[PDB]
Amino acid sequence: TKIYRCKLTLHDNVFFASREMGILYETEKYFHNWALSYAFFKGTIIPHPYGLVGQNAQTPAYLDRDREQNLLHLNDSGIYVFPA
RNA sequence: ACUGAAACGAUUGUUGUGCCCCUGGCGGUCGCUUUCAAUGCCU
Repeated sequence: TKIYRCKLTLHDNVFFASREMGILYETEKYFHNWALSYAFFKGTIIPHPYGLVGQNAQTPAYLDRDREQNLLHLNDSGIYVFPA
C-alpha cells in the first residue's frame, strides 16, 4: 500500500568489493537490494549480532529461516526495498 | 553474515654543497687675525 521514494547521498566514499581484478577491487554503480535492506532494518527489525563464529562467520544467511540475520523477517513485517 | 566481519601507502631521507656588496675615489677649492694707536704726562 504505502511507497517511499528515497534519495541516498554519499557523505563519505562507499566501497563494496563487487568484482576483483588483480590489486584493484571495485564497486558496482548500483546498490544491491539485500545490502540496502540490512542497512535500513538491521538492529530495528533484523537482528544485529556483534560476533560470528564457525561456518556462520563465512556463510551468508539471506534467506535461511533458522539463522537470525535473515531478510525474511522483512517479508513478515511487509516491507521491500528495491535496488538503487 | 550489508557485493559482509578487521584494514596507516608505511618505514628512512638536511634544498644540499662553494661563494668578500665587490672594485677607485684627496672633504676638496680660495682666504693676511686684519684695522688704528706717541711708554705718555711733569720734575
